[PDB]
Amino acid sequence: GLTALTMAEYFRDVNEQDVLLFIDNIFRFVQAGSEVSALLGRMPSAVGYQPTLSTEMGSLQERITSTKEGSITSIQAVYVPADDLTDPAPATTFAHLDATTVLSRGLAAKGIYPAVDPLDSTSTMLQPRIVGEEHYEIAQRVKETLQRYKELQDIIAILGLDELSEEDRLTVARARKIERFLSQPFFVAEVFTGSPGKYVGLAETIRGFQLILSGELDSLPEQAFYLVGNIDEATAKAMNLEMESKL
Amino acid sequence: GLTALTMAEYFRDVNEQDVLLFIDNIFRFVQAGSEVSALLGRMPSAVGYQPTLSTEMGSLQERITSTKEGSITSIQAVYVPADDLTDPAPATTFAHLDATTVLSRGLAAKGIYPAVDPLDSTSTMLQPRIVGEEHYEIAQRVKETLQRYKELQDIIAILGLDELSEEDRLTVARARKIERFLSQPFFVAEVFTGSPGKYVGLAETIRGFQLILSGELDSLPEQAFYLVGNIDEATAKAMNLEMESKL
Amino acid sequence: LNLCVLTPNRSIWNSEVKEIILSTNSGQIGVLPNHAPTATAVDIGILRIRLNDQWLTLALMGGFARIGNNEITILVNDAERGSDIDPQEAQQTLEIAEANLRKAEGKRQKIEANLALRRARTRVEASNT
Amino acid sequence: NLRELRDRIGSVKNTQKITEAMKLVAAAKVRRAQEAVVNGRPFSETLVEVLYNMNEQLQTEDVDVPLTKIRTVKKVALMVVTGDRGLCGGFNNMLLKKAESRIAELKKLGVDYTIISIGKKGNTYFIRRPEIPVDRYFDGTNLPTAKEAQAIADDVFSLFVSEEVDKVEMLYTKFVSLVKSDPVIHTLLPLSPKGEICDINGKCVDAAEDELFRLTTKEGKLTVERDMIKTETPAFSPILEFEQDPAQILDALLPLYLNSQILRALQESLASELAARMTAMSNATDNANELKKTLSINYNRARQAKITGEILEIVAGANAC
Amino acid sequence: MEYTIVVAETADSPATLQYLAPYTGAALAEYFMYRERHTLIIYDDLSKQAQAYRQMSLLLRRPPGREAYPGDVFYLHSRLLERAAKLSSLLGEGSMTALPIVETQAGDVSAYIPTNVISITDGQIFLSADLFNAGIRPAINVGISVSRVGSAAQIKAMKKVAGKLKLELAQFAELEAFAQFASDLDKATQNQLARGQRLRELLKQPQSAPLTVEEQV
Amino acid sequence: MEYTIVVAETADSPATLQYLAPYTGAALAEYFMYRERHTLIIYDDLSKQAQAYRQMSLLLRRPPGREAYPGD
Amino acid sequence: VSRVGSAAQIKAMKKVAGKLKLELAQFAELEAFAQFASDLDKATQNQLARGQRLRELLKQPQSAPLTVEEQV
Repeated sequence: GLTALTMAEYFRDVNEQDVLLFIDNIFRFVQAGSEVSALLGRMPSAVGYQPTLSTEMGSLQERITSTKEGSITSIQAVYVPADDLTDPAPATTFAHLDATTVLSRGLAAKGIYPAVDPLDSTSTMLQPRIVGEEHYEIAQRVKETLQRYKELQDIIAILGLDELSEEDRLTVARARKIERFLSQPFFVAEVFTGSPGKYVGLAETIRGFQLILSGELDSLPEQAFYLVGNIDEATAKAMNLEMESKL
Repeated sequence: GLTALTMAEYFRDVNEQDVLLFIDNIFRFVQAGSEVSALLGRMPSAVGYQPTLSTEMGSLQERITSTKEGSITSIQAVYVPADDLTDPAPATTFAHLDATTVLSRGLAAKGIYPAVDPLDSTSTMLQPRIVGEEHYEIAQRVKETLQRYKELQDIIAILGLDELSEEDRLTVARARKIERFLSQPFFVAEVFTGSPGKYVGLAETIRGFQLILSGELDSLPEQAFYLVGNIDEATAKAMNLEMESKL
Repeated sequence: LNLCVLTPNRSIWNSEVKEIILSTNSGQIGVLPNHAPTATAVDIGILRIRLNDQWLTLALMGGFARIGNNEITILVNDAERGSDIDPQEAQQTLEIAEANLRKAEGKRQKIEANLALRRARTRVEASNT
Repeated sequence: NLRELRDRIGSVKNTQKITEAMKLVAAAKVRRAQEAVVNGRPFSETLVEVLYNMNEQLQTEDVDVPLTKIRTVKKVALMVVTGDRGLCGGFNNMLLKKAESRIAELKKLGVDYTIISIGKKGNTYFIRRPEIPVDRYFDGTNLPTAKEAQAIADDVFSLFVSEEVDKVEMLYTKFVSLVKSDPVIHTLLPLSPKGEICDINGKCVDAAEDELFRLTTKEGKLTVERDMIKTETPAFSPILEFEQDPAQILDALLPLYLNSQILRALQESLASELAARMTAMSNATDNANELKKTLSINYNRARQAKITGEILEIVAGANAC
Repeated sequence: MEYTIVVAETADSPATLQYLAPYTGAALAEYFMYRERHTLIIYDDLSKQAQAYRQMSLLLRRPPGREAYPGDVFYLHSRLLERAAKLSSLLGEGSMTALPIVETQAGDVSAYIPTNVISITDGQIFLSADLFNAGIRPAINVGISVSRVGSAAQIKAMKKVAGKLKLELAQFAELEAFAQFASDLDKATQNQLARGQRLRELLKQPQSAPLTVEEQV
Repeated sequence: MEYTIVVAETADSPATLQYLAPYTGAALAEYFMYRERHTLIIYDDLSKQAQAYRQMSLLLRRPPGREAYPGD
Repeated sequence: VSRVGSAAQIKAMKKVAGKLKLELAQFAELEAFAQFASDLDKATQNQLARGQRLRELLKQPQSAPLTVEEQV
């Protein structure tokens, strides 16, 4: 990792370019010297942890800095250890990363690929100051519905979708939908997926989520929202599945 | 606590007095001795305790004693460590303890000074052998009044007390009065309030709990029974309020 | 007189009044201060209250009334406030009812539609009133 | 992992709060329903007074009312007042299984089982028992009004006004307890010549002194007493005169009385659904706090387990540093 | 106390004194026991003793096991508990009726102390803490309780007096399993339910009231 | 920042500096507060310092306590 | 939860704030009623509305601080 950092300084310090730094496996990068501390006889820290691994990842992240010379944009990636968030790796990593993404093994359990941890991936640049109160307001409504959806989903699995009120069930529709329309295809994914990937531009899905929380394609299905590119393409998939339901 | 016990062990023998022993917090003391095991390099026990934290806890606990000259009577404070009844720390404390007692948030909310937990104390010395079936029977009926009252408090909140039993209307008004007469002028309250602090006799409580538990004093308002530990004081202020409405 | 109008779900016009009048089987009678002890059924047709200032319709779709000693016990089967019904709305429902009366054949359905039209002309009537 | 255990513990807590909420909520629903069924006691009361009045004055061997015309045993219809929201206890399924027993009863008498239906769950149970004559399915009538009563009343009156349905019967769990309600079929059609309505079991419920659900707490559990106060059994006056007819007024009051019993029956089924839902949610809250204690027990057990793993990590250091 | 011997270790003992006074009681038991008498031991409690031996080998830094007990505590318990027998008539038929208190830490049956404690004990007598909260000391949760010899020493008096009671308690639990449904308990349901509710009243005693085996049967 | 001074530990801080810089800010508060002034401090998460002192005592080869934080 | 309390509050604040506490805990228990609050009583749905507006009276973004008086 330090060797990567040295090349990073050669391109972002020395060649001073807006650097692109894919970096993984950072949890294995922990795990090695984590394993080696007892091999060093450095004392047992936490569940696999080396002791000053805090400072080690601190030098990692602090070395991963956009200098005034170049912008060291840095794709870092650690295995969230067995989806334990308090596990000392991601625990240490939480202050380290600027924009961070847990994925959701619930959304991977929902089958999404991208399975974004919908409540649980945040950014420094997530702000109405930064993203715009268009974007921040939209996500405010969006995550609001998503969170109360996860909330009321407990009373769902206890109490049935019959127990739902009006706006709750509309939100539930919005939940399964905006889940599905939040899932996009990668052209990378096309062997494990088999779908054509759409490099989905941002304001397209800003429009789509504005429409989804607007309940425009509430007519459409979440099947018709499942792993698609545009809200227009979503309405198109609705047209396709509707004519298939004719067949 | 050892310094406390020796300074008290003077007056438990030298004064031979009824040694009151307020000690807060005992769980903090446990954590301190746990830290002493840590700084000892002692292999200390389960969830954070010293190994002989049981032994030291006994050693502290044992000296609280009714000796033949003076009686070291202790009230101490267990911080509920993560509210774990499975905490061996809370286990050790409760083993040393004699009377588990909560103090009521909800009756300071109901305004009662002293805000003693009407349901959430416990008295190990409350055998009718030990406590006296006068006290034990009387307080068992008192607990039943409290139990039914708070237990169908929500039922009457749905229903009206009219829809409740007249028994319950006797019970709910009776126990509202029981909580009201349970609100007692504390001696230390005389500073902050100005009411003279009634050091309530045990038999006064016995007769008062009798009277309200009888419903012999059912003409007394809980308004009149409030802030009045003493039984004759409650009937007397019922007369005082009857005259003040009469004057 | 003490009108105790009473639907089979609500005591409708429990106001005592100056005057009421009723669709008799003679066609209409009127109540009368200290009227007879008498009783009367009313068809699907608007009862009326000419109470102290106002003469207006009580749209009942059936019922009876124990006219005691200036003591009306007027229990209807279904007594709307004919003031409350929108004239266009109940006239439209009356139109649909006359049309479905032209539609429904068969003795149960024909009588259901004709009595529906009866209560519907009653509905439109105090709705016209 | 420990946090998932703590998580589902909190989930159980959320559902437990919700469970107590559902029990008390449908208790409030049933409380307004108790208010509701009592809110018509004057109507049926003075009705039954006039009923025994003109039944005394009726006194005839020749006059008739069309509902009072018991017709030929060709087709009995089955009236099913029901509940609406699912899992409201199983008053839905108990009354529907008793309704299936009634389908068997009218298949045993050969009386061509027409089925009047109320309630959207009753509508769905009729819609899922497709081998019957569904007569006129009435919707889930949330706090049913005299309007829907008038409508399905008119359905009853039209069809049983024909011999087409002769001698129909009305299934409803009368709200006896907040816990017990097996279904009871009161004899709906042909209308009662005594006025005292019968069961389809055959039991002539009294014209004068009859049961009606009210609710009262004998001890801390609020309870349900199907109390019976008898109405005024005076006739109309000797000074009172029949201004139109004896016979036609009998024929008219039959629609009124049929409507009164029908509205009361729909109120009975709705209150039964409210109560059984409430009881199920209450028992669920009990089971909930139980499972909560079991879960938190294993949670603190796992807390000890995490502490033990920490102790293990401590122990390797004892040989290490 | 004429017929007894009070084995007294204060709570603030040496943890070894706690960790060995079991053996002291074992010896004093063996005296009257190898004096062929009936004898009876009452340990209260090995759980605190388990804490003690945990603390003892812990002070040794001998690496303890599951739930921080060292392992041989059960073996210590096997040092303890394996003494008790109605011995051979060849030995002299001396009875040593040991029965220990066993502290229910939060009702956790998988406390390693309790986990071992069952494994030695031929009988397991689990108390009723809810009925202790019902004050109903003598409070015994009789279903979770167990004993291998249920009637081999219960008299023909006792067995033919209380086998019906045993099944009466079992069926009392059965008609006590889920009596919150039927809403008019029939004399089958209610008479067994109040017969067994009467049994729930019936086993209850004021404490220290050893009733006669006569009065028992 | 007129009213605020700033002190900071790096993520790449030597954890001695982390391990005491809290007390350093506390003494800064002392130089304000023994001067009778109202003064406020904002201690960014001492859990980081807890991992630090964990790294310290483990670096000290010292006795580790409850979840590897030192008892000290 | 906090320890100091009204010694740290303005009496200006405290007069409103006690009612804020009472209504806040009231809505807090009544947070269960929400999905079934169609069948809510007049004071029940009304206290729900009061605690609802009070709940609205909470939120503030990143750097949406207010003075004492505006909050008053």
